[PDB]
Amino acid sequence: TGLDALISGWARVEQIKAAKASTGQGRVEQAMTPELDNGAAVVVEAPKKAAQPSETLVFGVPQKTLLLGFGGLLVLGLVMRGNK
Amino acid sequence: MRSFLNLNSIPNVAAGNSCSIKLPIGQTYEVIDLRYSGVTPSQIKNVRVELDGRLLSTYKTLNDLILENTRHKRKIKAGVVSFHFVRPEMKGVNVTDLVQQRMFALGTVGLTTCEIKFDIDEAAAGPKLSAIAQKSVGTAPSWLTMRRNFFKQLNNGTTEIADLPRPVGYRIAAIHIKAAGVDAVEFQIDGTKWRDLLKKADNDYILEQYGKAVLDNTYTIDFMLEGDVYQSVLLDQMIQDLRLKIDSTMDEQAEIIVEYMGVWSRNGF
Amino acid sequence: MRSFLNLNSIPNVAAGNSCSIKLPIGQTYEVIDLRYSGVTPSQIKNVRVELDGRLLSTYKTLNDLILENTRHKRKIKAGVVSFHFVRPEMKGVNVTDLVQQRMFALGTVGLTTCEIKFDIDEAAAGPKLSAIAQKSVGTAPSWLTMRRNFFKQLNNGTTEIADLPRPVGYRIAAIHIKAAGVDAVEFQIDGTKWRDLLKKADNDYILEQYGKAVLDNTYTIDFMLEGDVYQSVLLDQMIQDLRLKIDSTMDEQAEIIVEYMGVWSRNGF
Amino acid sequence: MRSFLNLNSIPNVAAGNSCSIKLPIGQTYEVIDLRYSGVTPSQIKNVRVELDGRLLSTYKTLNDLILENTRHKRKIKAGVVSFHFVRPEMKGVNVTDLVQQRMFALGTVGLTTCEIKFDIDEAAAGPKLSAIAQKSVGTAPSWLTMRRNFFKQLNNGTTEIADLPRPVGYRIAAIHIKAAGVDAVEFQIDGTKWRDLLKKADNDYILEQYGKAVLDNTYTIDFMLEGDVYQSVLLDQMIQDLRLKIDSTMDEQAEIIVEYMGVWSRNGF
Amino acid sequence: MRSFLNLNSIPNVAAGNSCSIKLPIGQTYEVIDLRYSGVTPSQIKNVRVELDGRLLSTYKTLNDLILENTRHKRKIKAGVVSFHFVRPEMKGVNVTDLVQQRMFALGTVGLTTCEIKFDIDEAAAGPKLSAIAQKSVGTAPSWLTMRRNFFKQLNNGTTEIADLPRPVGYRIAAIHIKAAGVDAVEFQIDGTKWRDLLKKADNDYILEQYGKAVLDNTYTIDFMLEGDVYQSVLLDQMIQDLRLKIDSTMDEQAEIIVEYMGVWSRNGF
Ligand SMILES: [Ca+2]
Ligand SMILES: [Ca+2]
Ligand SMILES: [Ca+2]
Ligand SMILES: [Ca+2]
Repeated sequence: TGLDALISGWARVEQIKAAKASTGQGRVEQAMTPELDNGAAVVVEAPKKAAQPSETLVFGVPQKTLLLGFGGLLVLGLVMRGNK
Repeated sequence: MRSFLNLNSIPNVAAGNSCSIKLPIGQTYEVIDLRYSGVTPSQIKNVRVELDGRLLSTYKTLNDLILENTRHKRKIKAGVVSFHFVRPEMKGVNVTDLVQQRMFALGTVGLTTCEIKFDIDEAAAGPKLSAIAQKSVGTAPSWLTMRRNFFKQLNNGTTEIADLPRPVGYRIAAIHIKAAGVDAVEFQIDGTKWRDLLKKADNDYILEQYGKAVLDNTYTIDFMLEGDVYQSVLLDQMIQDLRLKIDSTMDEQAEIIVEYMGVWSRNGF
Repeated sequence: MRSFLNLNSIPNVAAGNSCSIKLPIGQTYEVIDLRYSGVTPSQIKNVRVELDGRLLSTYKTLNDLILENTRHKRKIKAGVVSFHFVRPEMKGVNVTDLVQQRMFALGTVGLTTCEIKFDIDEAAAGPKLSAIAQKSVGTAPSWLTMRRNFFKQLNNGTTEIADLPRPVGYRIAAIHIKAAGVDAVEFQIDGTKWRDLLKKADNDYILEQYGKAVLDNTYTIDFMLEGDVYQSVLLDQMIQDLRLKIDSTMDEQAEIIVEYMGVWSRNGF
Repeated sequence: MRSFLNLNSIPNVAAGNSCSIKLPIGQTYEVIDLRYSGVTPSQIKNVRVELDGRLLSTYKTLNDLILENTRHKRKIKAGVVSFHFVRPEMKGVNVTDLVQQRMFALGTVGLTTCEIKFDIDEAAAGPKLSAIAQKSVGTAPSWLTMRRNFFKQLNNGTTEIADLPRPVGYRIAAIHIKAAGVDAVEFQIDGTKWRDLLKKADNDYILEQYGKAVLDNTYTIDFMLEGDVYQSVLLDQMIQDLRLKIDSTMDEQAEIIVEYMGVWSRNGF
Repeated sequence: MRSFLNLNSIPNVAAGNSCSIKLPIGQTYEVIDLRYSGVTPSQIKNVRVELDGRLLSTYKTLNDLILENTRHKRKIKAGVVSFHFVRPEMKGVNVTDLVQQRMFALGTVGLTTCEIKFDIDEAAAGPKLSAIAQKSVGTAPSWLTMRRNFFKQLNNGTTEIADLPRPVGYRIAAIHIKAAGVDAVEFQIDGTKWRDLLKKADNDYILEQYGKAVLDNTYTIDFMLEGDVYQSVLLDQMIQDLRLKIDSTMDEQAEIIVEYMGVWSRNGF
């Protein structure tokens, strides 16, 4: 977290509000907003990122699949030597 | 375009009653004009601005809000007192002045409740209160001013106050020492003397020098005299000492007003 | 089968003397009944339970042990004070209640020394102390309750205490704030508010709701109200912030009692 | 770890008003502490616990909730009344006591709305109500206690009540006959006399024998005296007759309270 | 589901008469509530619980049953005395508490006769006795409590009692020494001192410490203070000495009550 980097965000938050205020369509967008005491909130933690487990599995299966390819290409290469 | 609305009627406005100004969630409240009659500002006690049940700002009496506005030389009118969420004195450094001022507006997006509670004194002649709202497009609570109240005893000689809350990431716009016998004050952080032992007359001269009005029986330490938010005290975690050295001439209990600032949080200050 | 033994005579029991209850190693001590006369519980200062010379639990005075038992509504008798190692209020979740309670017994197997030191006040009329032990088969010290003492300054307003020891792998059964002007308290871990700013009257109601007795000038935060050990605070090696927000009305120094829990280690907490 | 929260402010608390305690969905509510003042428990009428708009439990007045807690000898405090969803008196047979008690907690997972509606009497002096929630990890509504109200005319002589709802798969924890002239009662299912014509004095003795408190002008038929849920009446689809034979001495209107139990279903009892 | 039945009328209830409560065989008797009037509990002498003609438990007078219940702090009501076969104080170690308590219930399956005989004193004013049974599904007699009576003379000084019956495979829950001048007692098995020479005040303190009530002119040696059946004395065959060392201050004859336990046998204790 950076306080100056946040404050910029709040300064830049006002710029996008100013973009709406300049145009007539920005005013009509805000027309539907009402005032009531009924809200549907959802405040909860959320996980981020994942590295190593999917990799190890997705390195095991293709390496074997490739190795089977080499074995097939080798026997095809070796059989062409027999036809010489 | 802004919208000026006549807020819903305040329920049960009577002497000795505990009323509240419940604000509808959805938009942003820049200013709230509270009209009063049949009661004095001092008769409107324990004013609290609450977001989701949590305290944001507190005023011992409505008169403190009148003094808050008077200090910045804002328009004062008898029979009306405004809640200036948007700070008109703000000046931008890397953004426009307008952006820096509006950034303090009371956004309600994501909020469950927005209230302005207060108690009407029993001596109130015939209390009559109404409110008008100057609103704008909805925004999260975000950057807000958090007025906090503290009571400390002062001696006749030197008094030091170093136990002021230091919420991490937050800032301090100003500190108001409400006492009648304060001669000089000194402010320091980690030994560093940011404010020398300045005599009241000298401190008050600098205040007025920046378009501010000196409040009676108050020693104001304005950290945003230029209107620059980045001149305010940044409550950095590594801070080990936030001290105030008060030179008084009387033995009394002072009301220390601290204007905090920071991004409002469901689980913050 | 348990064994009830009349512990050996306590050496040099006199006013102003520093005595100790040396426990024989080999078995398990579930409860230790200390009979006293010619002296007040408050006159028995600095009570320390030591295992191998290290501190396990500490009591400023023997009166704190009386209050500890009173809180759980345990049998209190004048002239006697018991050390309840086995926690009778424990309830099993995946094991029997008996197993969960006995799991706190003071096993001595592998120990070199087991002592209960204390100082007899000089004002003691004519101190007379004897002890009886309710023992059972020997076990390692294992899971034990570790009562720790902390002193912190409380302000009139809001005080925050976030520097409480967080021994890794250990748990916190409860926290007792000993102060006369505490109005409300809030407990949070990593921003998460596990205990909202609960008013004393409300907190005390929940305590009594679980068969507990409210102690005078004390704000108890019981994390094991149901008797379930898994409800206590698990001091995860990943917790970033363990904070306490105290709303006081007085400016005093509070004695914070923290009941820790964990498998005793020769080089541990 | 449990969480103690100060529920949001109850909207429009005034005499003659119809208020509601809207509970946020997501977690589990073990207990709800309702603080009241400026109004009597009897002045809080038609208390309804609704899940998804459907009725779960009903109380003619808040005083019936006070009596419900008093009967089990739960902690009673003036100015506060708790909603014990988790049944502290439960005892496990093939599971731990804790599991059997917590199994009654009000889980909200999958719910759209969880409300506690009630009406404030017009005579209410100056009603003031607030609520605190003792919550735990979220769970489906699942096994819940369903308090149902029934009114029947009792004769001077013998009266029989066999038209009590028998929701299939559900159970009956207890039946409370609220009348002032009931001498003896007999309970039978399919001719089988599970409860002989027991005199009030004899029935009340058994109740007290299990730590229960006898309620005034009430004949309680506790089917869970031991705390064992499997002792309650299992409403089998094959049951042909569920009868109650009441021997009264007065001609009056009795309020029959039936404590049902079962897995909550959006389209069930 | 349990069944509460009004037992058949007790035949020939009159002063100086020898009556009996013949229990119908087939089910399990958890508790038997005996209502009495026109006679004192002390006027109901020689109470014997017989299974198939063999003595199970014996009470010199019905007052001893009242004291037995009082000791465990069970609900006591004037005009009624209950026979608690199921032990409510039992706590499970590897089974639930409920299972450990119900295991003491009086099962009648396989029995030919189940009786509760007693003699009504001649001085009885106008004896009136009735009984109510709290029954459950039938089970064999199985694990039962066998209260036995013994009379031994005490000296003023030390008296040793080592001739107490030691039925093989059976256990001893407790021993009650009924004498007015007992100062301290010591219990040992094969030289091993399981209970040091504990002073009455110290022994009584431990008893109360476990929710028990101290009986007048009685020194109770509770081997099941925790409610754990496996803490009781196991009368192992290889036992060579079961001794009791009583320190009295009077020369009198004491009534020694021994609460035995074991699986009931047609040809056992
Ligand atoms: Ca803002
Ligand atoms: Ca242990
Ligand atoms: Ca449930
Ligand atoms: Ca049995």
